[PDB]
Amino acid sequence: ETLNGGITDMLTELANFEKNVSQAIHKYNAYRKAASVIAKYPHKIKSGAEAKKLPGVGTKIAEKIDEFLATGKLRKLEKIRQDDTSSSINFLTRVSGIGPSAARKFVDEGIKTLEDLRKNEDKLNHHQRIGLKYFGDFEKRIPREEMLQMQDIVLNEVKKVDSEYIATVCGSFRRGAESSGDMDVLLTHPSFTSESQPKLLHQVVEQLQKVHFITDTLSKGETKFMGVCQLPSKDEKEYPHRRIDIRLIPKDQYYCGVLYFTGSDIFNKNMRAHALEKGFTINEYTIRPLGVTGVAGEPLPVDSEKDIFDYIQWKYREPKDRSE
DNA sequence: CCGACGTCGCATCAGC
DNA sequence: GCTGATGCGA
DNA sequence: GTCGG
Ligand SMILES: Cc1cn([C@H]2C[C@H](O)[C@@H](COP(=O)(O)NP(=O)(O)OP(=O)(O)O)O2)c(=O)[nH]c1=O
Ligand SMILES: [Mg+2]
Ligand SMILES: [Mg+2]
Ligand code: NA
Ligand code: NA
Repeated sequence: ETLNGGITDMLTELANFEKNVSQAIHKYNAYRKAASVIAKYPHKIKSGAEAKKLPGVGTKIAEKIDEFLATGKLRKLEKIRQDDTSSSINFLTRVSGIGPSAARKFVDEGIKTLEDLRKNEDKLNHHQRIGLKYFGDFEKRIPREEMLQMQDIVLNEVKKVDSEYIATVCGSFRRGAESSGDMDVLLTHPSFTSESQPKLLHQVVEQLQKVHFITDTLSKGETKFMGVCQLPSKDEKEYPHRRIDIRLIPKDQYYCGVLYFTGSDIFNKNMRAHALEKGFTINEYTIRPLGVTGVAGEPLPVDSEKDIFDYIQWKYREPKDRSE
């Protein structure tokens, strides 16, 4: 459970400062990877040396663990926690649309809190204003029961627009999780293929707006929608606003997309690793046979999830068991 | 020693 | 005004 | 920061 919580909390804090303040994205992923492998380690760690055996834990982190075990803290982490500039930069990045660079410029000109952002609207782009407005809501998870109600609305409205649409809610929801961070909707239509309107996505977004399910828009192109939605108010407390993505994908790429965006991260590259072990390369869009040469062949037809499993020596697995 | 470390759509900026 | 670069999220 | 060619 929280067997090494102090250690993994420490490493996660370190990770965020690397990304958000130091702008060192690879150190960010290094720390997270370290925190991940430790989180799954089934023993209360006794030394940095014990930890270093794990893939992703090196000399520096082994050292930091030693300091944490001896003193209950890290001098460097304590110090940066207390730094007004650095802690403010790291905090502002919690607002969707504010990345490390925007957070930096804000703190440079004295803008450090949500309140400061509130009285400085004209310095905010469209995404950032939405991120600010739903700061709290965007940090809540979504009970699976609300996700089902959300799914009810999306499948109904999609079919209403055109009964030949195919939509699938992917991500942690499809894997059967008890809660979700967002709603990932994948969309296709038999008239849409790789060698094939901009309206296929627009019409679906517009209908979800008409019935007031979709409430705001972060981005909307011809293939990808990123926005905000909310279940109707049950004389009751209103539901939090939620993040929803809608992806339009060609029919011949749809099920690679569904497999991909169902995950999990770790599960899927085990699956990709195993796939190439046999001369097939899997990506988001396609699956493709390698030659003796290493040259990829032309992409192969896929018409179900299970299809890809059959191309590559694997019995189809339920979404329910796809953590790894 | 020292380069890789994931990738890509969309919004918006920077250069011309 | 057009094209490529950058910031961002996931 | 860690790994590995
Ligand atoms: C965006 C993205 C997603 N994925 C897979 C893994 C995730 O399980 C799945 C959906 O992405 P997610 O919404 O970022 N994470 P999640 O849906 O699994 O969990 P959550 O409840 O949204 O937090 O897509 C990748 O493997 N590479 C990616 O770049
Ligand atoms: Mg998700
Ligand atoms: Mg997502
Ligand atoms: Na090691
Ligand atoms: Na942010």
